[PDB]
Order: sequence, then structure tokens, then C-alpha cells
Amino acid sequence: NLENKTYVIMGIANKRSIAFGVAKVLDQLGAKLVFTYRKERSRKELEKLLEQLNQPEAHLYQIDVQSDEEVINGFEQIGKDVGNIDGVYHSIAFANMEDLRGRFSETSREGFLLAQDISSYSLTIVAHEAKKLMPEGGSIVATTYLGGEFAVQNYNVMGVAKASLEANVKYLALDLGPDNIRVNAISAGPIRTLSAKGVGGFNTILKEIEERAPLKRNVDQVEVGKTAAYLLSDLSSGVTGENIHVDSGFHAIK
Amino acid sequence: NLENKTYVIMGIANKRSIAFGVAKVLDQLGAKLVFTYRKERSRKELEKLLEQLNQPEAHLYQIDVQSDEEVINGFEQIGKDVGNIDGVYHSIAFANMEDLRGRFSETSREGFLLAQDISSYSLTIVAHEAKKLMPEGGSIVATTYLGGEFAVQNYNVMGVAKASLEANVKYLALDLGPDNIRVNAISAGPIRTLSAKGVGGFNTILKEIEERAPLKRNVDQVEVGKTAAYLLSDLSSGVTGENIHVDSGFHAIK
Amino acid sequence: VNLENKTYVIMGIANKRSIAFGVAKVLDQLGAKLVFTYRKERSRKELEKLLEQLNQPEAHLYQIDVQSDEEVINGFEQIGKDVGNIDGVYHSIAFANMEDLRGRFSETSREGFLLAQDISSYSLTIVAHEAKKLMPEGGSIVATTYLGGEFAVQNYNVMGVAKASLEANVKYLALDLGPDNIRVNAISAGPIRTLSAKGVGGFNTILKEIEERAPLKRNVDQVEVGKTAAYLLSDLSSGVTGENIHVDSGFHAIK
Amino acid sequence: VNLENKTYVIMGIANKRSIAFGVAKVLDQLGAKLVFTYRKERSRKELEKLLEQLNQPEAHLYQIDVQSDEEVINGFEQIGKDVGNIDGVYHSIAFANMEDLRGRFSETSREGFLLAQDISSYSLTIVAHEAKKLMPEGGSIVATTYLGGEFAVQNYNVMGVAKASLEANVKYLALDLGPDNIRVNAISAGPIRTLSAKGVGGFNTILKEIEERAPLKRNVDQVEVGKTAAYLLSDLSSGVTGENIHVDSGFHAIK
Ligand SMILES: NC(=O)c1ccc[n+]([C@@H]2O[C@H](COP(=O)([O-])OP(=O)(O)OC[C@H]3O[C@@H](n4cnc5c(N)ncnc54)[C@H](OP(=O)(O)O)[C@@H]3O)[C@@H](O)[C@H]2O)c1
Ligand SMILES: NC(=O)c1ccc[n+]([C@@H]2O[C@H](COP(=O)([O-])OP(=O)(O)OC[C@H]3O[C@@H](n4cnc5c(N)ncnc54)[C@H](OP(=O)(O)O)[C@@H]3O)[C@@H](O)[C@H]2O)c1
Ligand SMILES: NC(=O)c1ccc[n+]([C@@H]2O[C@H](COP(=O)([O-])OP(=O)(O)OC[C@H]3O[C@@H](n4cnc5c(N)ncnc54)[C@H](OP(=O)(O)O)[C@@H]3O)[C@@H](O)[C@H]2O)c1
Ligand SMILES: NC(=O)c1ccc[n+]([C@@H]2O[C@H](COP(=O)([O-])OP(=O)(O)OC[C@H]3O[C@@H](n4cnc5c(N)ncnc54)[C@H](OP(=O)(O)O)[C@@H]3O)[C@@H](O)[C@H]2O)c1
Ligand SMILES: Oc1cc(Cl)ccc1Oc1ccccc1
Ligand SMILES: Oc1cc(Cl)ccc1Oc1ccccc1
Ligand SMILES: Oc1cc(Cl)ccc1Oc1ccccc1
Ligand SMILES: Oc1cc(Cl)ccc1Oc1ccccc1
Ligand SMILES: N[C@@H](CCC(=O)O)C(=O)O
Ligand SMILES: N[C@@H](CCC(=O)O)C(=O)O
Ligand SMILES: N[C@@H](CCC(=O)O)C(=O)O
Repeated sequence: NLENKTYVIMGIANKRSIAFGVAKVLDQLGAKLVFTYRKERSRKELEKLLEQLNQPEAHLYQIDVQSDEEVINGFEQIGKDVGNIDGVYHSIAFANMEDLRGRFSETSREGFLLAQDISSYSLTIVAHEAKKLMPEGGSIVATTYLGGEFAVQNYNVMGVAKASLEANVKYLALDLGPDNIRVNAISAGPIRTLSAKGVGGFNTILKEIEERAPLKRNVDQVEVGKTAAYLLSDLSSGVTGENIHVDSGFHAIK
Repeated sequence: NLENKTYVIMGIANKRSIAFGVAKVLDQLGAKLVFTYRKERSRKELEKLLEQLNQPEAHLYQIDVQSDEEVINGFEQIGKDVGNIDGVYHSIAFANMEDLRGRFSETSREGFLLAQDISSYSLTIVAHEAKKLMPEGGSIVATTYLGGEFAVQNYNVMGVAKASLEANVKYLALDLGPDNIRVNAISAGPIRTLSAKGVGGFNTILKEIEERAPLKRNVDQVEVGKTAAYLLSDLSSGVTGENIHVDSGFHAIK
Repeated sequence: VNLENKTYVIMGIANKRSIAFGVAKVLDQLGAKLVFTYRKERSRKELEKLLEQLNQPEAHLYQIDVQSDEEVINGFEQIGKDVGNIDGVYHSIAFANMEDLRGRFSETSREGFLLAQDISSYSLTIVAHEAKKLMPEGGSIVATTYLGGEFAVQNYNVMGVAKASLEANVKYLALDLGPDNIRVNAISAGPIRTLSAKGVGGFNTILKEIEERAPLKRNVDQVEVGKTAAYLLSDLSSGVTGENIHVDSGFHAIK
Repeated sequence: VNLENKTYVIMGIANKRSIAFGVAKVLDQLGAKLVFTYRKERSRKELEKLLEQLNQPEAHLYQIDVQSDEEVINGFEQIGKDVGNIDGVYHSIAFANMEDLRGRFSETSREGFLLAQDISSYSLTIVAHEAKKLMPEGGSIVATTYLGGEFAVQNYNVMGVAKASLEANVKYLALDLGPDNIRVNAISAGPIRTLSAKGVGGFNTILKEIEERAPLKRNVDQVEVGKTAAYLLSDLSSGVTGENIHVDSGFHAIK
């Protein structure tokens, strides 16, 4: 139970977002939630989805993780509005569509560095600023994909940025561990979301899971959220620097 | 909440067993529990340990995992007395003490096959027998150590037996996944227990976690039990063939 | 690589398609003196005629069933008297009953599970203990594994567990023997048509998936495994121990 | 090995202690023609002194700052006009600010993080793209990584996230370029005292932990990295791709 606990959830675009899976689960367990968004359209979606939640107050902050000033001021404002928090769910990534299909060897520098910036660096700066609101410790979770551990077709520039993210989680775990702040990753299997439309061959990936993965079925957003609940809570206190696969066992097979 | 769940916990020897840590967490959460032990000396012990839980019944069965018939009849009796189960915590391993120190290259065939048998194969046979009591599915968790993934001073024959176990998990996950039976490992940090007295250099291992692991501290039997509650419940429903390190972040550093 | 003046024990040739025979042709091509161990008389007969293909001046052949402590102990002790000190050992030995290489892993028998471990994993430990006696100045031991030990693969079953055990064995052997300057490593070979592959269910599907999905879009062969063996058994790999080199067209790196 | 008639581009020699200079001594001794690329004028100057221990009859030296596309694009094009087709590339380039390396990882600045990615990871992708034009019939590309990419090690900080990225880059490049018969691999070198190492906090106690704890109980040197690179750049390692080979006395295999 997560009553009297407060979590910042970053990166809901709409009802299919993985972060909205997380939100539904933490809200059901009684947490207070704060939400961050980039696009105006995502604030609108967030105001609509809050009616499904039991949060008595909408706490919505615009944070583009490309901007230091936005991350620093956003968290500073969260802290002024709700006090100390207990953890952060990071559910944010981006790459240019043309870097998620075709040949990897042709990725542009700005494309590679944009992926890195949003998808991996954002976690370091978020952790640095969120730590100011966790004086007594807490928990930070980021969303990764099996394409960060192995070359999968079409995932390209995002795989290299997932590899970077998963290491960023381990370096943060080491750095922040003596502050009693745990940092972990959830490696979600494929899920139909807005961002998934940019992964060439997504539908093929989906069915390969059904066909080959141990559980012979795809996972959904709520399953990711139930693992997020474990990682964000005291159920997982001994656990830091870890990557938990919520992917029907696919990571364990070949 | 594990009310109306039944779990079989294997491998309680005394108050310091990891499995009594698991027992305690699941008991607090409303689980009915069934226990298995090897020798009477653990039985009498066991019976007194249970007056610290709120099981209204002492469901207790002798099972030496070296005998097929005792594992077969043991699970058979468990089903007759308490019907279907929701999963199994496996907390069982053994090696002869001279193989847990000195030079690995001098391990005997007998001692090697004995560690494999008790520490690894026993999950396969237990899985096959447990499954008969999980027609709607369920969850199997084994306990492993970082020694299965890396060579570690002294742990020697038990490291090749853990490597074996960790692969056994994976292969059981693939096999039993279509029956909705999930199989996972918890990789526990070092913990002072009866078995840990057999491991050469054990105190040096304890101390090194405190100096070097991200959280700068040792884990305990209840932190293992907490993660076992995650793995054994529906929070982990999309998680299988997984190895979760409950070890203060130690797996994640070098 | 120059292997003139060097002597290697290659264990586990049954016929011309053996992975160890690939190893043998490369080392032989490289100037090395080779010693061979076999279990079955039929395998010794294959060695006898496969040796006409090689440049070995004489046939050093020893029956070693790795299930027997006596046979491993006396075979290496014999090897040491006949050829003197050795430079390393190529281990290419596995076994599992056929029932245990298809269908349901969860049905595996104890006797079948310990059989696969005994032959395919423990044999490396004892072979190293006895081989070390002949490498007073250091040396190099290489064993043969499969991706099935790092991931659950359909049908590979009791063997993938035996290969996990093997790969841990190499690391623990590496740590123990490193002070003696004896390096210990694994080659993880892609699928190759051999006599033992005949017992692994869906083998043909395995080979086809490699060709369609692995980076190199082709299968590897025994000689390619031999080349990496030559690297691993020679001074080119000084500094490398406890390592598992995958010779598999890149397959291990993709999902 | 045997490498006469092969031409390799070697990127990242600064001085006589560079890991790349060890690669180059091994390749040169094996008969290869070598082409060198450098960033700083002082590195060129060192290259010219060092070529003198080499059996290279021609200094082929090209300035390439891997921060600039046009420099990588033009340098390789120029290399093509000067030596023609090439057999492989040794990439031995990384960089990170002292200001981010020697403060807490969580305080790494955006520009510092992205500097290290750009120079130490992205540089391989663009180099691979331009090198491929000179490998019509296949080739081999090797980059230099460090255990810090796979585990959080104290002090290495922003460079371990850059190495993690580099190591994914190898895999993704091996997958993309394998159909062109171009193999891409990494060497994970142990600590070696170089100009760059002077940037890594606590470097001396890292050297000492290797002597004390690594299976081989010693450190490795640049020449050892060069020997594993000759294996990787040569037909010895055909069938090997997307691989990370650890030249670290086996320190990767232990805990
Ligand atoms: N779907 C999958 O199968 C899958 C699998 C494994 C991992 N993941 C990971 O899960 C995470 C969430 O993705 P999703 O699939 O749930 O898709 P999503 O709904 O499209 O969410 C992606 C989010 O990232 C936010 N974002 C992008 N750039 C940002 C920026 N510069 N600053 C702040 N926010 C930014 C987007 O916000 P705006 O819309 O406001 O721009 C959006 O809310 C990603 O890390 C993804 O890589 C997804
Ligand atoms: N403690 C640690 O630091 C550590 C760390 C990582 C992983 N683990 C793992 O945790 C698990 C539990 O060990 P522990 O530390 O909790 O020690 P423990 O309290 O001594 O428990 C070991 C149990 O194994 C049982 N056992 C041994 N052989 C058996 C057999 N043939 N049949 C049935 N039961 C058998 C023992 O029963 P009897 O006493 O009745 O013989 C005992 O209850 C083991 O798998 C261990 O390897 C331990
Ligand atoms: N083929 C593949 O796709 C593949 C892939 C990866 C790894 N591997 C591994 O490569 C190694 C060689 O196998 P292979 O495919 O080359 O098949 P093979 O030609 O069938 O070789 C197997 C060898 O093991 C020997 N052997 C079995 N039990 C023995 C025992 N108790 N004592 C002494 N020798 C014993 C056999 O000798 P006898 O016939 O005389 O009994 C035979 O020479 C094995 O470890 C296998 O797991 C093979
Ligand atoms: N030494 C170790 O303990 C160790 C261990 C494992 C891995 N490594 C890796 O080995 C590789 C070689 O490093 P090292 O130890 O040999 O150090 P080094 O002698 O200082 O070599 C590093 C090279 O990187 C080059 N470089 C940096 N920025 C560049 C740029 N923008 N464009 C072109 N070249 C650039 C430098 O050239 P300029 O001098 O012209 O700027 C220098 O030649 C690096 O990737 C390092 O991370 C080193
Ligand atoms: O990381 C993702 C993996 C899958 Cl399988 C589908 C969607 C994913 O999310 C993104 C994919 C590319 C760019 C940004 C987010
Ligand atoms: O697996 C164990 C690891 C550690 Cl660190 C301590 C105790 C452990 O449990 C056993 C260790 C050796 C033999 C049997 C059980
Ligand atoms: O280990 C092997 C892997 C593959 Cl894909 C094919 C054959 C192999 O060799 C053996 C497989 C099973 C039993 C003994 C040897
Ligand atoms: O990557 C390195 C690892 C070690 Cl241990 C020492 C030196 C290394 O090389 C660099 C370290 C930091 C920035 C540039 C290169
Ligand atoms: N968007 C994918 C379509 C293929 C699929 O999803 O299967 C592509 O353009 O490659
Ligand atoms: N070996 C297979 C036959 C077909 C195949 O190899 O794919 C089996 O017995 O199942
Ligand atoms: N390089 C260290 C000094 C001593 C060491 O290498 O251990 C530092 O400047 O932080």
C-alpha cells in the first residue's frame, strides 16, 4: 500500500502510454501522483485521464527534458507544491522516425545525439533534481527495451540509447545508493503505443512474442505498472541497479 | 494481499534461513503456507518456529529432494491435504564443505554431482510435481547467488551448481510458460545462515558488500522474502525466466 | 600463428564432421604436434584414417572415457610419458540421452540430468586437474559450448543446463589456474552438422534460423571453430582467460 | 597470423603508450600496410617518430577529428585514393572532460555527456559508414572498450555510459554490415597506463586490483591488445562478429 506516498510520473501522452499503466496501478494502491508532460496535447490528454483516477488534485507540470532550466524549475516547483516525493517513474524517449528502420550505419550525428539526449541523459538530470526532494531516500525507475541489450532489427539509434540508459541506471544506482535512492529499469515487451508506430516492423515483433516467448502472449501497460509498483515501494528495498524484464520471458530465450 | 493463496516453502532449517524470511513475509500478507524439511532436527525446530506465524495449521512434510519418490509422494500428500497451490519457494542447496574452499580444480566427481543434484536438479523434479497442483497456473521461485554468474573465491562447486540452477529456471520458464506457470530466481546477497558457515571466507564476502555495493549495506532474509512476495504474486504476472538480484546493487558494479 | 614446437591434446573426435576434427586440421596446418583421445573403438578407427589427411609424423591415440577418473588420470599420465609436457587441451566432449533432447525439459530424469553434467561439464574439471601436471610453465584449455547454455532454446533441454554448468566451470577453472599461467576459455560454436547434432530435435530449423537472422547470414563450420581455437590455444590470446568467444555468425548478439 | 597484402586504418595513436600503438606494432610485425589517423598536431609528430620502429616504408598519416563528418568523410575518401581498398579499421578513440569525469556521475552536465557519446560512440558509426566504401569485398572493424561499459565502476562515470553505447554500436553495426561481409567487434582492454588514463580518478588502485584479484594476477599491456586485434582483423576470426573480447587477465569473469 502506497498511501502517504508521492510519485512523479513523467511521459504520459495518452491512454496507451506505458506511464498511464503505471499511473493506474499506483493510483489504485493509494499514492498521490504528479505528472509531467512536453506537448500541449499531452496536458489535454492528462486532464481527461485524471477523471479515471482517484487523485483529488490534478498536479501537472510541463517539462521538456531537453532543457535543463525546465527540469530544474519543474522539480523545484513540484517540491514547492507537494513537498518531498518518494520516487520518479521515467517513461520518456524520442528518436527521428528515419532512425527506427533501414540501415543503422547511416544514422546522422544529430539523430544519434537527440536520441541520447532525450532517452538517456534526461534520466541523469531528472535524478539530480529529484534527489533534492528525497532527503530520506526513494526510488527511481526508467523504461527500457531488449534492443538495448541486443541488436534487434529496425530499433537502431534507439537501441544504442537504451544501452546508454541501462548503464546510466547502473551509474546512478552506484552514485545515489549512499543517499538511499534506488535506481532500476523495467524492460517492457512490445506494447501498442503512440511511439511504437515509429519502430519499423512493430507488428512482426508483437507476434514473435506470442509465438516464441515463454508465456506465449504479449504483456500490457498495467503489467509494467505492477512491476513499477514493486520497484517504487519498500517491497524492493534490497534491489538497485537492476533491469527487470516484463516481457513474457522473451529475454531468457533464443 | 495473498489471502486464499497457498505456497509451499522448501528449505527452512532454523530462524536464520532465507526461507523463514520468506515464510514471514507471506504469512504477514495472508498466505496459507506448507513447509518441507529434510531431517527431523529441522522438523522440531520448524514446529517451534511456526508459533511465530499465524498459520492455524502446521502443514509439514518431510522431503529429501535426493529421492524422486519422496518429492513425488510429498507433493501428492500436499494436494490431498490442502488442494491446489499457488506456487513454490525453493530454498535448498548443498555441497560437501571441502569443495567450498581451496582449489576448484580439485573437486571430486562425487562432490560435483552431489551439488548439481540437490542444488539444481531438485528444482526440475519439484517443478514437475508442483505443476500437478497448479492447473490454473502459478509461480516458482528459486534462490541463487552471484557465484553462478561470476567466479568467486571459495564458492567453487556451488557456483557451477548455481550456474546450472539459473539455467534450469530459464528452461523451466520456457517449458511451463504455456501452462501459465512462471519460474524465476532471486539472487540474494550474502546472509549469515547455517549454510553460510560452510562457505570459505564468508565473513570477507559480507564485509565487502558494505564497502562496495551501491547501498553500502547488507541485505536480510526479509528483503529476500519481500521480493519473493512480488515474484509469487500477481504483481509479477508478466515476469518469468528472470533473475532478480536482492544484494544492495552489488551485481551491477565492478 | 606459429605452433611449431607445441603439442595439444584434442579430445572428442568421432569422425570427419567432428568439431574437434576442424580444430585438428588447423593446429596441424599450423605446425603443431597433436595427441588424440577417443571413447569408442569406432572413433579410434576414424582417427586412424583421418590421420592420413594430416601432417602428423606419428599417431598418438588414447582411449579416455571421461566418466572414469582412472581413465582420465592414467591417460594423461601416459600422454606425459609419450610426448612429455603439453601446451594445452581442446575439450570437445558432450553427451545426453536422446529422450532428453526434445519434448519437455520438465520431464528430465535425474539419471539423465546427472549423466549430461558428468560427461559434458565435470569432465572439464578433472581433465584440467590432470592436464595441469603436464603444463609446468603454463598453457591453455578450451572447451566447446553452445548459446543453449546462456538462453533457453527449444529442445536443447538437459544440454543447455549442462552447458551453463560448463561455462561456469571455465570461469572457476580460469580463476583457480590463472596463477599457474594456465588460461581457460570457451568457444560457443554455432550449429554445425555433426553426429551429435543428429540427436538435437529441430536441428535443421536451428541451422536455417542462423542463415536467415544471424548478422553474417550464413552458417559457420568446424574449421572456423578451429581458427578461433588456434587463437585461444596460442600466445595471441595471452591476456584472455575466463572468456566465451562466440563463433556463430553473430547470432548471439541479436534478438 | 599472416597479414602481408592487408591494409589497416589505425585511429587514435597519440604517443608511444597508446593502445593503438600496440595494435600497430603487432600488425606491422605481421606484414600489414598501415594508415594512421590523428587529431592533434602533436600526435602527428609522435606518429612520425614512432613510424621509425615500424617496417612501414611509407608514412600514411591523415588528420581526422571524428567530431566533424566532413573530416571523416574526406579523410577516408583520401585514404581510398592513396592506398585503395582496405581490410579493416582499428578504432581507439574516446574523450570526456575532466570536469564531468571527476565529479559525481549524477552531476554530469548535458554537454559533457553528449561530448563523450559523440567522440567515443557515434564516431564508430560514421567511421564504419565511410570505411565500408573501401571494403567492397568485406573487412573487419575493431573498437576499444572497457569493463566500465558493462558495470558501474567508481570514477569512470560518463565514459562508462559512453562505452555502454559503444558496445551496443558494435552489435547494431555488426547486424547492419554483416550482409556486406564486414565484421564488427570490440576489445575490452584492462587498465593500461596511457595519456587518457590520467583522466580517470583512482586509476592506480584500479591497476592494483587487477594484480591482486584478476585470474592471471597481472595487468595486460598494449601489445596484448594488439594480438587480440590481429586475431579480430584477420581471417582467423571469420564467423566472429558483434563480439566483445576481454583482454583483462580474466577480471571480467570474477566477482
Ligand atoms: N511501447 C513499447 O513497446 C515500449 C517497449 C519498451 C520500452 N518502451 C519505452 O517506454 C517509454 C514510454 O514510451 P511509450 O511506448 O509509452 O510511448 P509514448 O506514449 O509515446 O510516451 C513517450 C513519451 O515520451 C515523452 N517525451 C518525448 N520527448 C520528450 C521530451 N523531450 N521531454 C519530455 N517528454 C518527452 C512524450 O511526451 P509528449 O507526447 O508530450 O511529446 C511521451 O509522453 C519509452 O521510454 C519507450 O522507449 C516502450
Ligand atoms: N545465505 C546466503 O548468504 C545465500 C546467498 C545467496 C543464495 N543463497 C541460497 O539460499 C538457499 C538457502 O540457504 P540458506 O542460506 O537459507 O541456508 P539454510 O538455512 O542452511 O537452508 C538450506 C536448506 O537446504 C536444505 N537442504 C539441503 N539438502 C537438502 C535435501 N537433500 N533435501 C531437502 N532439503 C535440503 C536444508 O535442510 P536441512 O538442514 O534439513 O538439511 C536447509 O533447510 C540456498 O539455495 C543457498 O544457496 C544463500
Ligand atoms: N554440432 C554443433 O552444432 C555444436 C554446437 C555447439 C557446441 N557443440 C559441442 O561440440 C562438442 C563436440 O561435438 P560435435 O558436434 O563435434 O559432435 P561429435 O562429432 O558427435 O563429438 C562428440 C564427441 O564426444 C565424445 N564423447 C561423448 N561421451 C564421451 C565420454 N564419456 N568420454 C570421452 N568422449 C566422449 C564422443 O566420443 P565417442 O563417439 O568415441 O563416444 C565424440 O567424439 C560437444 O561439446 C558439443 O556439445 C556442438
Ligand atoms: N588505457 C586504458 O586503461 C584503457 C582501457 C580500456 C579501454 N581504453 C580505450 O582505448 C582507447 C584508446 O585510449 P588510450 O588509453 O590509448 O589513450 P590515448 O593514448 O590517449 O588515445 C586516445 C586517442 O583518442 C584520440 N581522440 C580523442 N578525441 C578525438 C577526436 N575528437 N578525433 C580523433 N581522435 C580523438 C586522441 O588523439 P589526439 O591526441 O590527437 O587528440 C588519442 O589519440 C579509448 O577508447 C579508451 O577508452 C583504454
Ligand atoms: O522503445 C520502444 C520499443 C518498442 Cl518495441 C516500441 C516503442 C518504443 O518506444 C519508442 C521507440 C522509438 C522512439 C521513442 C520511443
Ligand atoms: O549459496 C550460498 C551463498 C552464500 Cl554467499 C552463502 C550461503 C549459501 O548457501 C549455501 C552455500 C553452500 C552450500 C549450500 C548452501
Ligand atoms: O551442443 C550441441 C549443440 C548443437 Cl546445436 C548441436 C550439437 C551439439 O552437440 C551435442 C548435443 C547434444 C548432446 C551431445 C552433443
Ligand atoms: O576508457 C579508458 C579506461 C581506462 Cl581504465 C583508462 C583510460 C581510458 O580511456 C579514456 C578514459 C577517459 C576518457 C578518454 C579515454
Ligand atoms: N511500420 C512498419 C510496418 C511493418 C509492420 O508493422 O509489420 C514499416 O513501415 O516497416
Ligand atoms: N531432428 C528433428 C527432425 C527435423 C529437424 O531436424 O528439424 C527431430 O527429430 O525432431
Ligand atoms: N588519479 C588519482 C590519484 C591517485 C590514483 O590514481 O589512485 C586522482 O588524481 O584522483
